[PDB]
Amino acid sequence: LETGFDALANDWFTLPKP
Amino acid sequence: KTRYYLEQCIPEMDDLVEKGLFTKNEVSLIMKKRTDFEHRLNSRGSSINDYIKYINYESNVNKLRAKRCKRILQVKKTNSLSDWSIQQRIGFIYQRGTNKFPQDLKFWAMYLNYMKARGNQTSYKKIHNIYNQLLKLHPTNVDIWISCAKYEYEVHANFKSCRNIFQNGLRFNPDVPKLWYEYVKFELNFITKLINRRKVMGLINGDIALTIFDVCMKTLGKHYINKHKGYYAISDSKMNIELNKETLNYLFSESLRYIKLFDEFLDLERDYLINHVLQFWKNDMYDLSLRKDLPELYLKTVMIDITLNIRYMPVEKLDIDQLQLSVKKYFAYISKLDSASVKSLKNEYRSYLQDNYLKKMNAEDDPRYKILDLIISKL
Amino acid sequence: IARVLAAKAAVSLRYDALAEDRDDSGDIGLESRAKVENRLSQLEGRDLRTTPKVVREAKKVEMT
Amino acid sequence: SADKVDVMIIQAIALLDDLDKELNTYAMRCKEWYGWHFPELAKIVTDSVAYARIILTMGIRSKASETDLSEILPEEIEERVKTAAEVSMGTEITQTDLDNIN
Amino acid sequence: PPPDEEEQLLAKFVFGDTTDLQENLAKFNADFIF
Amino acid sequence: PIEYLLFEEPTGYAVFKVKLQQDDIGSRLKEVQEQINDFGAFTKLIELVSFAPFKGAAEALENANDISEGLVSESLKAILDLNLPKAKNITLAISDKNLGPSIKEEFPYVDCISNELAQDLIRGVRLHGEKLFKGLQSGDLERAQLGLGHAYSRAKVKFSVQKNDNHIIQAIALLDQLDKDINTFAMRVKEWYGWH
Amino acid sequence: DRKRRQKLHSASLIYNSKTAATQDYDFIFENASKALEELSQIEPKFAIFSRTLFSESSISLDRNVQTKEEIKDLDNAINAYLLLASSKWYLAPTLHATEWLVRRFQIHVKNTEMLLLSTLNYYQTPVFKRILSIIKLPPLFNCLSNFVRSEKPPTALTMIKLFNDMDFLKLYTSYLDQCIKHNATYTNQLLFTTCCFINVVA
Repeated sequence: LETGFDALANDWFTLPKP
Repeated sequence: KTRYYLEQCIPEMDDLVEKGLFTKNEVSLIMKKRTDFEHRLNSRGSSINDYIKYINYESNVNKLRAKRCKRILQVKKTNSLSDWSIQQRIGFIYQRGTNKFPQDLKFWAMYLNYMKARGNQTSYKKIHNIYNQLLKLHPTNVDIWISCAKYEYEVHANFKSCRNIFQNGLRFNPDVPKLWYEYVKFELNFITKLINRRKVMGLINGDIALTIFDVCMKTLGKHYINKHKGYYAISDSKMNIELNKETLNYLFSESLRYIKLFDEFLDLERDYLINHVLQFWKNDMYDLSLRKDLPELYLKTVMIDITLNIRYMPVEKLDIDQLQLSVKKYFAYISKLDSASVKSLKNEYRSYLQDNYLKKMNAEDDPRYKILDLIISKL
Repeated sequence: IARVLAAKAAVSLRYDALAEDRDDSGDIGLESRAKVENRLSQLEGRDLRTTPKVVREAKKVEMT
Repeated sequence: SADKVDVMIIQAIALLDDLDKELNTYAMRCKEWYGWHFPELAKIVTDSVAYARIILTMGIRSKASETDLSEILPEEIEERVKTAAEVSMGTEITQTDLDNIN
Repeated sequence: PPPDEEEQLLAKFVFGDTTDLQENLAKFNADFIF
Repeated sequence: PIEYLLFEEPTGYAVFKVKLQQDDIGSRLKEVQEQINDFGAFTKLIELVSFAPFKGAAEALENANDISEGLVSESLKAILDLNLPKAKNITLAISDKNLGPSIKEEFPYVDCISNELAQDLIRGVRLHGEKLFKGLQSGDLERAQLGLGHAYSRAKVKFSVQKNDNHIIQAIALLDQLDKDINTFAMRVKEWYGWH
Repeated sequence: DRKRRQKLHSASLIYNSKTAATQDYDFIFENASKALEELSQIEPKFAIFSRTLFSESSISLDRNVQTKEEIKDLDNAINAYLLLASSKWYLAPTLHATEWLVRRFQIHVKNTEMLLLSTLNYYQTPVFKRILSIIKLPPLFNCLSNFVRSEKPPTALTMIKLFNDMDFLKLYTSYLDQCIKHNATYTNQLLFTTCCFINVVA
């Protein structure tokens, strides 16, 4: 059985201004 | 509440000064560094690296205390609070760190490795609690499920518990082929040890895995269909056929892995186990016939069947009758295969015989060599 | 730079447009480019804000 | 001399602008037409050419699991489209529909 | 008896000693680096 | 008497543990209600113990139908089995009363509660959402709802692509565009080759 | 106090003020140790600062709590480092390696003149602009006060004005003397040094 867990240890709403 | 942690260390410090291991000036230095770490952990922006640093610092203090015990006290263990104080404290930091940052698998791994090292101090029951809590937070990480499965089958050799781990893990993650692979690997390991123990018993005086294989094949197929389809079904018939083909190739590669797995276990009847896998693929699946729709996969199935009887026969024990059976199988499949497939199945079979038997036999001393060369020529 | 670049563009453009025996090299444009870059360099090297100078306070000295 | 006629320049620059406009309209049609199948792509990948290439590499959201978009997209973008593919709101399309969109 | 070298290394980290550092600063000869 | 809380997300099932039981007689008092709104106070009441994300889009739709009908999915049975201790009877807070009988049948040792105290806790979980997961990967709840909403809705309606006529609209808009551009570019080819 | 700590720790040559305030000495030391090793490969002499200026015990060394004799030895080691780093400021690791000295030893506050003199010829490089922001200009370098926290880098003209001052020339003369004795001079230094000296005559 192999586990890496152990190895893991070590704006849209603005109008144009005239 | 940083101060409340500070009084908890006072009884330890008084013990250190009382035993004479550490001077008041030195003990003051220890308290100053602990004070900084306690502030760091309780402040905003605290990270797991702060917990690791404090754990590392406490470990060094434990080492220094131990050597000063033999150096000054000249005793292996002084019966006082100082002996188990650091070890108890380090576990407390781990508990706080894991609770604060359940995401970090790195800190969980250090927590388990640290305690498994001190098996005497930390009972295996507490280890189960950590594995229990970790599994709840991350049920979908198969690596954790195998870790407690592996730990309880090696350290404790409790096969009953380890089976429950795999049963529970597969329940949460039935779509991960890796977890099924390891569970079968565990299953065959138990049988091999059990048979070896039976062999030892006589000296001093498996199908179950295939069922796990079969259900693995079905469930992985379902989830692979659930993926690649999303919320909705696929209307077009041609795509649905392509999805069926994807599962077959996906499952066929997965089954091929189990075929490779069987080879490792010498004690078990690998030919019997492999023949069941061949029988599984002979059945029509998802309305697609391997012979018609996926001849390339069918050819590999035919090759394994042809070489099944002679796969594990050593060169020394090669039986001519068994070889004849292999060739008789090979000719039978040719009559039912297309010309292109026959040439492909042909070239593979010649290389198999040449590499495994002809190249490892002495041409001058073995009479079987001429028969093999003649068969290879005639094939 | 737009005023300078436009002036040098006309010089280069007129060389291109009205040439009986122009070489396809761009030598006039290249030399014109160097002039505009030199104009840019000195113009950019300018500092509009006045530089402050080293203050030298003649601090009162009383004997000890 | 055939190499010193300006009228090619005036036509080429006019043609270049025309190609930019037309290519833009075809790109919008592809985004809307293919957006029916998978509407989330346009927000992820804005470039029209990169958008079209994703269709060519993978025609259906199902293919997103195995198809690799490394040469078209960076790593972080290519995984975003894969996640979007399965959780998309779009509907399936036929090969006949797929062929013309390709 | 005097402590072992490994024990001194542990003590240096545990007590945060900097005397060994300060000695290196004093011995620092610029000509050697150049 | 509530110790565990079951909250269903589009991404998966989340189970919480109630650290402090808020006052029941004083539930309607303003200050206790304000605690639900405030994130800092809310963490003191509950803590996340387990989260089981759905494997994919298909599983989410299947459990949405089951949760809609008050049924216990295989995923819900697993997550409760791993979380709820065997134990007199463990108390589980569930939003839907119709789901209680189904949970009881699967687990005789759990008694489900859906009173106003439970609803307040369920309401608080919905308010803070991803903030309560302590960073654990829950994707994004807004986008997950969007995809699941279309899936849930279209399943009941039985919508099919065959009804789709948007292909016709796109084809017509593309066809006349092709005719204009075929004509447009062809004229340029005459102009360009007209010189020669 | 906290406010004084915020200003001192906020100063950084690699990171902005907000991120800098969050960082810790151990994190900064880790990057500096890796940077020095890269510098050590480029030039062996950088390794000598590992035993002294980039040691682990240097993390616990605050400059405030020593006597005068330890400070002068402390200044000497830093002054030597700035000389070797002078020619490698183009390399990225030098910036990371110098971050530890700025953060641990506050060289921008104490050894401000030495730092500026070493990096004079990098006036147009972005690193010099960042130095100006985090450094209080000595009386001689008042000409650069305009460009402190400014978009435009110092211009070549303003460099001449700093060199035009007689007192600055004496200061630069001494610094240039130290390089000649240590054979630490390099072409880019000579190019900038000659140009300023030639322009000052003009």
